[PDB]
Amino acid sequence: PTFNQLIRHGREEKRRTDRTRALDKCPQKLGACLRVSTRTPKKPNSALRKIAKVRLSNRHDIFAYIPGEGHNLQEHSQVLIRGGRVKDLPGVKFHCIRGVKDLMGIPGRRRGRSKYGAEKPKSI
Amino acid sequence: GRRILNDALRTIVNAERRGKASVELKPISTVMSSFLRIMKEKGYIKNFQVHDPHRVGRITVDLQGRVNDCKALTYRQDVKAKEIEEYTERTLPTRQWGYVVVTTPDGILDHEEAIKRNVGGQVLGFFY
RNA sequence: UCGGCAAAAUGACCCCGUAACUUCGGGAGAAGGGGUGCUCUCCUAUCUUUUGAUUAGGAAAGCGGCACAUACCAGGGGGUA
RNA sequence: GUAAGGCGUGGGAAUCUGCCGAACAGUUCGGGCUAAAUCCCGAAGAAAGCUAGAAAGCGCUGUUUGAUGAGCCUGCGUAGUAUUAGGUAGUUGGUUAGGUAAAGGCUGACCAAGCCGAUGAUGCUUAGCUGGUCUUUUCGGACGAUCAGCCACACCGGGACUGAGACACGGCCCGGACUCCCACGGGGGGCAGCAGUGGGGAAUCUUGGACAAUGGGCGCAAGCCUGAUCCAGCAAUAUUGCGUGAGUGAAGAAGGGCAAUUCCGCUCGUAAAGCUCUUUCGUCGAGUGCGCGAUCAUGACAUGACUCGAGGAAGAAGCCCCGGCUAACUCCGUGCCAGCAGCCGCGGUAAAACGGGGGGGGCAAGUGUUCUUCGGAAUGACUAGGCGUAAAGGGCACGUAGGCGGUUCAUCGGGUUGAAAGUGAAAGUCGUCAAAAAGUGGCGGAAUGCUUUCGAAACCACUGAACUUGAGUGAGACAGAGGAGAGUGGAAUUUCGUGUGGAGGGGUGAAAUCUACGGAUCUACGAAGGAACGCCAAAAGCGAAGGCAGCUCUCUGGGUCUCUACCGACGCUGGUGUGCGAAAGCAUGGGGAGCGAACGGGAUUAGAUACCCUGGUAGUCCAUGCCGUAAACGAUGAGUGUUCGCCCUUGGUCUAUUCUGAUCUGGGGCUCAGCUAACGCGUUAAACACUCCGCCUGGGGAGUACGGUCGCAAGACCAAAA
RNA sequence: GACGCAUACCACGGUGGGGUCUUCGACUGGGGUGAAGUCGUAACAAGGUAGCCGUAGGGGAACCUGUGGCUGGAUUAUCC
Ligand SMILES: [K+]
Ligand SMILES: [K+]
Ligand SMILES: [K+]
Ligand SMILES: [K+]
Ligand SMILES: [K+]
Ligand SMILES: [K+]
Ligand SMILES: [K+]
Ligand SMILES: [K+]
Ligand SMILES: [K+]
Ligand SMILES: [K+]
Ligand SMILES: [K+]
Ligand SMILES: [K+]
Ligand SMILES: [K+]
Ligand SMILES: [Mg+2]
Ligand SMILES: [Mg+2]
Ligand SMILES: [Mg+2]
Ligand SMILES: [Mg+2]
Ligand SMILES: [Mg+2]
Ligand SMILES: [Mg+2]
Ligand SMILES: [Mg+2]
Ligand SMILES: [Mg+2]
Ligand SMILES: [Mg+2]
Ligand SMILES: [Mg+2]
Ligand SMILES: [Mg+2]
Ligand SMILES: [Mg+2]
Ligand SMILES: [Mg+2]
Ligand SMILES: [Mg+2]
Ligand SMILES: [Mg+2]
Ligand SMILES: [Mg+2]
Ligand SMILES: [Mg+2]
Ligand SMILES: [Mg+2]
Ligand SMILES: [Mg+2]
Ligand SMILES: [Mg+2]
Ligand SMILES: [Mg+2]
Ligand SMILES: [Mg+2]
Ligand SMILES: [Mg+2]
Ligand SMILES: [Mg+2]
Ligand SMILES: [Mg+2]
Ligand SMILES: [Mg+2]
Ligand SMILES: [Mg+2]
Ligand SMILES: [Mg+2]
Ligand SMILES: [Mg+2]
Ligand SMILES: [Mg+2]
Ligand SMILES: [Mg+2]
Ligand SMILES: [Mg+2]
Ligand SMILES: [Mg+2]
Ligand SMILES: [Mg+2]
Ligand SMILES: [Mg+2]
Ligand SMILES: [Mg+2]
Ligand SMILES: [Mg+2]
Ligand SMILES: [Mg+2]
Ligand SMILES: [Mg+2]
Ligand SMILES: [Mg+2]
Ligand SMILES: [Mg+2]
Ligand SMILES: [Mg+2]
Ligand SMILES: [Mg+2]
Ligand SMILES: [Mg+2]
Ligand SMILES: [Mg+2]
Ligand SMILES: [Mg+2]
Ligand SMILES: [Mg+2]
Ligand SMILES: [Mg+2]
Ligand SMILES: [Mg+2]
Ligand SMILES: [Mg+2]
Ligand SMILES: [Mg+2]
Ligand SMILES: [Mg+2]
Ligand SMILES: [Mg+2]
Repeated sequence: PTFNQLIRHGREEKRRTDRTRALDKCPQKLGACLRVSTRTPKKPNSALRKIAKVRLSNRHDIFAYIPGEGHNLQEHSQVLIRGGRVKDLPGVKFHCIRGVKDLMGIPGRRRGRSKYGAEKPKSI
Repeated sequence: GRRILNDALRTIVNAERRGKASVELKPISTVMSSFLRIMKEKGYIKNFQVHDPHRVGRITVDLQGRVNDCKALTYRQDVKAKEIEEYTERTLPTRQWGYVVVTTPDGILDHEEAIKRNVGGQVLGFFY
């Protein structure tokens, strides 16, 4: 535009939608599991991904992924929820944090194990 | 008179890139001839003649093949004498060669002379 | 009670305020509110045929009562098929 | 809470100001509170006395002042939203009274109808503002938490009193909600002070010590207060800090991993252990303390620090990663499962990508993950981008505001510019030194600004006199499907009539419906009617665009050329607005040949709501209104200046030297350059520059939803989000 | 100084409209995505009837048809 046009009507910003609107600009949110289930991935991937329907403390209903192999979650279990989507599964935009609240860590995990709540094995 | 000054400087640039020997400028002004005197002093043009400056003025310019670009500002730009050097740093594309022409209360001067005389004013334009 | 049938209520003038919708005419007195008697004193006018005091309207200060359209007369209103 | 009664910055006049500094004058007499007074009242002139314990020392009062604060006003600067266009009625102004310390519609009365608003009032939403913090080659963006300056508030609303100062966080009165006692009549309370507790939350600390220092209140002091502060406690929350050793060491030990099972087979690995040295940090034991913070004196910190001694490598290394982006590879297990994933992608029997072993890489008392900000992102482009074919030129104009726009001479001093003065708080950023060893300070610079004074006079603005090159007129020549009105012409189609004539015509890929012996098609002449105007004729012409075609006449808009004519910058663009605007469609009345949505029939086909055939309504035409949209396209906004040529052509003029040149004017083809992602554009640019407007910011959702305006409707315009 | 249950102003409270938002709602739409189902074959080649724009009508459904416009279609040694 001309300089006079920019004086009259400036420049707006780019419009981009929020990724995790339900976290409400918090790093984590506590929740309680409503339904623990599995979901199949979008093609070309094929598995049975363990997810959980979680109602958050601000009364938002989200789908969160349960990472790792095996979990102890049931209905009405407390889970701490962090951001981060799962690319196989549309509509799943969050993760459950292992080793906090009801979701236990994974013993026997040895590598990358602070992302799975696993302690350091004591040397004997 | 900013529009006719830019018209004349662009006419000079365009016939310069055609490899011509001379141009005719019309309409002219005293600001235009002072800009051309500064250009002649720095060697960018060879010579210029003013014809009938008080009735219907036209200017003949002699060309040498030495100027890349002459521009007149089309907007008001104030500069202080302590501000001239950083403006010239930001305005010349090479930041080394070329001159900024300023209208001062001491007259129309190039930027180095205006720094030396410690006088500010309005930027007319530049050439390099 | 078949059903507010009948009754009760509203009701006048002046001022404020008036919605949905509309064929832009309406709806509309929508709805909802306030004042109203008398005495004195000013102001205005009554196009005063007894013009230096009489009527109408308005301000302002008072007076009495439960009550000032005191009797008589005199719309109930709104929403929706 | 507050979007301007606030804040930042600079000013002003119509005010007050306890304590503090400095002058001058006074400090007299009665009464009242059970008793008195520096308490209250009265008289003069305003007051108030205490102390010979504080006797010329305090205190008070009045008048002049300095200083410091406070109140009031004001210029400039300081959000989003028009899918919010009108708002105001003490409102805007005047007069006169009142009120205030003080100007003032601050408000009573009277008078006028003003005031604010497209340069965005009012409505709605959000928000304390600043110094500054983080990021960033300058600009910007986000933030306004700590700390300091200003403002606002103190459970929620409303008030005033006292006072120099408050409409007062830990004061008073009233109303409200909540709450604690109550002997039941009634009372009491307000942590958004410091600690602390419930609650909410992913998440944020001790119910600590001392007034030693600094600051503050009271007191003549001595002192007394001070959860201001100072200092300890908790928390890897942050910080370019320090440490976890320094050497040596081959039985290359054991053990682990890999291996034609290569060179001690390769590697963990000189790694460990062992041996020698040093003990920072932390640990333990002592000793001086006018070491130091503090001095006349006073030390919470301080169970510290400092100094000395004991001791023994002793007490101190993880986290992420190793397919590519990206530094770092092998074995086993699994077998599109389990799982991984920032992106691209991995896993379906030899997976460097999943999980474990072994090895390795990066950082390191941290390191990853999530959230949030800036950068990379020139990905909202001022710096520094675009719109022919990728997102994006408004269908086209006219014009309001606004923006932008020729020459000379003279004047002036508002902008501009030079210097001086004032201001720009401190802290922070930058420079430098010293200090310190994860810590501090001084002096500068910067603070790009505003006010005042005095210079300058080129530019912008303003004033005056002039100029003619841009715009506009006139005179004289022209061209034109420019527009509107009124007349008129012929060909052809259809229908009808009359002669002659007799068998089909029409139509298809092939057929059939249809039409024809009531005589068609065909042939001659005639009649009626509507619509469109062949040839000319087209890369021609005209119009702003949409558009405009037979001919005549009337009325009329614009354009071109020439001039030793006038006039004198009157110009360009154009938000909001206004107008014009194919076709289809709508309303009323006409008209209706041909064509033809819908529809009927005949066919094709698996079906055929089509394509083909045959009938054919609205419509297509006229008059008057509405609508306001098109691939309304050159998919190219309007304008101005400049840039090598060649070939044509429209309409003029001049020169001609018998056939052409020159110069304007539009319209085309080609091209040197230059430009372009490429195709291509190229004096009618998409070239070299500029002015002004419109528009774009990944795809889909979507030109959809909602709302407003407009329309008789059909719909149109502005136009999202999940 | 009272003081008057004297006027004014005024909070709370009552009441009627506006402006601007918001909870819930029988039912009825739209959009996005998907393995594979049903019906057809609309577009891309002249895509089998060139395609597309505005507008109008018609149809299970893509779509078809008129009308004006566009080329962002292919094919095809100008002739008084
Ligand atoms: K995972
Ligand atoms: K301040
Ligand atoms: K309050
Ligand atoms: K103290
Ligand atoms: K951490
Ligand atoms: K050690
Ligand atoms: K114009
Ligand atoms: K033309
Ligand atoms: K014209
Ligand atoms: K012509
Ligand atoms: K070409
Ligand atoms: K041009
Ligand atoms: K169509
Ligand atoms: Mg009943
Ligand atoms: Mg009745
Ligand atoms: Mg009755
Ligand atoms: Mg009367
Ligand atoms: Mg606004
Ligand atoms: Mg707030
Ligand atoms: Mg701010
Ligand atoms: Mg509270
Ligand atoms: Mg006091
Ligand atoms: Mg007082
Ligand atoms: Mg308190
Ligand atoms: Mg507290
Ligand atoms: Mg909690
Ligand atoms: Mg002190
Ligand atoms: Mg003292
Ligand atoms: Mg304390
Ligand atoms: Mg460190
Ligand atoms: Mg030590
Ligand atoms: Mg010790
Ligand atoms: Mg000491
Ligand atoms: Mg300590
Ligand atoms: Mg690599
Ligand atoms: Mg394998
Ligand atoms: Mg990897
Ligand atoms: Mg792995
Ligand atoms: Mg940027
Ligand atoms: Mg950058
Ligand atoms: Mg730019
Ligand atoms: Mg771009
Ligand atoms: Mg452009
Ligand atoms: Mg256009
Ligand atoms: Mg367009
Ligand atoms: Mg001059
Ligand atoms: Mg000046
Ligand atoms: Mg400073
Ligand atoms: Mg410092
Ligand atoms: Mg320093
Ligand atoms: Mg039409
Ligand atoms: Mg008709
Ligand atoms: Mg049929
Ligand atoms: Mg047909
Ligand atoms: Mg027909
Ligand atoms: Mg359009
Ligand atoms: Mg067209
Ligand atoms: Mg000619
Ligand atoms: Mg030409
Ligand atoms: Mg381009
Ligand atoms: Mg335009
Ligand atoms: Mg539309
Ligand atoms: Mg609508
Ligand atoms: Mg088709
Ligand atoms: Mg097809
Ligand atoms: Mg096609």
